[PDB]
Amino acid sequence: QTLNVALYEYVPDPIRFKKAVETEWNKKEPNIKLNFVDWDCYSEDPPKDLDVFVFDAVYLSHFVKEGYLSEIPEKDIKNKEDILPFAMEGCTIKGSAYAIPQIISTNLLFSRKGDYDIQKVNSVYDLYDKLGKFTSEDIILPNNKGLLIDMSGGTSKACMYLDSLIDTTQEYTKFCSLPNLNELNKDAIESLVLLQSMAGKSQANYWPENNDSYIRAKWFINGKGRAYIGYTEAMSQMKEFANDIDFKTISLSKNSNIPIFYGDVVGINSSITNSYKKEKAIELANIITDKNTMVKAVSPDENNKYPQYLLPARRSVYHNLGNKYPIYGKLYKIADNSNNKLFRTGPEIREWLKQAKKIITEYLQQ
Ligand SMILES: Cc1ncc(C[n+]2csc(CCO)c2C)c(N)n1
Ligand SMILES: [Mg+2]
Ligand SMILES: [Mg+2]
Repeated sequence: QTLNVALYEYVPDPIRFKKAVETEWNKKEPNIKLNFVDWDCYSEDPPKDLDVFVFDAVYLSHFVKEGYLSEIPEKDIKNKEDILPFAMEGCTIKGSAYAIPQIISTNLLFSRKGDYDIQKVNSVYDLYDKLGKFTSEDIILPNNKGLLIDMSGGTSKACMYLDSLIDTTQEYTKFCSLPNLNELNKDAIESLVLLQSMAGKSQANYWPENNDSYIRAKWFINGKGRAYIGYTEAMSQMKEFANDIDFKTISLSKNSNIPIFYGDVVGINSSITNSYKKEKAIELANIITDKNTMVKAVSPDENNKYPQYLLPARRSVYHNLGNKYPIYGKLYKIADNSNNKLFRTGPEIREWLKQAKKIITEYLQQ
């Protein structure tokens, strides 16, 4: 007896997640084996035999439209009120939940403690007035000069453009219809141009030969650059120096930030029609998203002395972690603001991204 399950693997330590899930699942279903698949939502739709899987909510509309996801009755969501509303709502279409949020994520502006100028920035335009252009092609920035930021990914940049549109238009949208790439919003794309100019084009588009996803976080701690924009989980590689840094969200426009968060959310395959198996999958989905699993997945363990610093979607996890790791107290203040929105895109995202990768990149190459 078996379930095929994919966890979200773009995290500092997916092994800690696997062990946490295995441990909590085994306590409840000692006679059902978990088959852990490496499945990549960014590359392809879920196979019919993938029973339970964690995916980026940008694909939610697509997955629901194609009918890949079973509805999850609200009574089948354990401790539902402990979940951050914007995240649960982001998983809810026309009154029905189609996923349970597990992780949320957003880019932060990181600055060094004592750098009051940077910490008072509200937007990338404020940041630019402070940093100016980095006009070198050096991948390695000078000490305390320039912006560290990873703009190497095609998909990431397209997503940044969407985020930029929302801050520029000052309207949150789920992009049921995705933007026209023949007529780019000049202001919104200007924000990406500015970011790249503060970083230098070479450093902005750099991917390291050793595939270290957090290399810029280490450079930053070592004194390279004036400021660093990256995800909260970058602090997982900052060691004790995480305590010597400040962080905040900033707007991609000259207007007030609409704080957009990626959601990594757990769905259950609609191909499951056997009600017993269906019950087991709903149980697994809750275990993947419950408090104890998240605490174990995120905290240090025998092989890892620092937290992952991923943002949970449950209040209770922050409370538990915040006693032991005070940075989580600060992260909670960012995570719990009622004006937070989950990053959603329409059903046709895959084709749009294909075209957008090329269009946004070539624009930024000028
Ligand atoms: C914890 C976490 N961090 C970042 C993202 C967003 N994200 C990660 S990889 C990628 C593009 C393809 O690699 C995007 C958009 C997320 N969903 N979850
Ligand atoms: Mg691929
Ligand atoms: Mg924003």
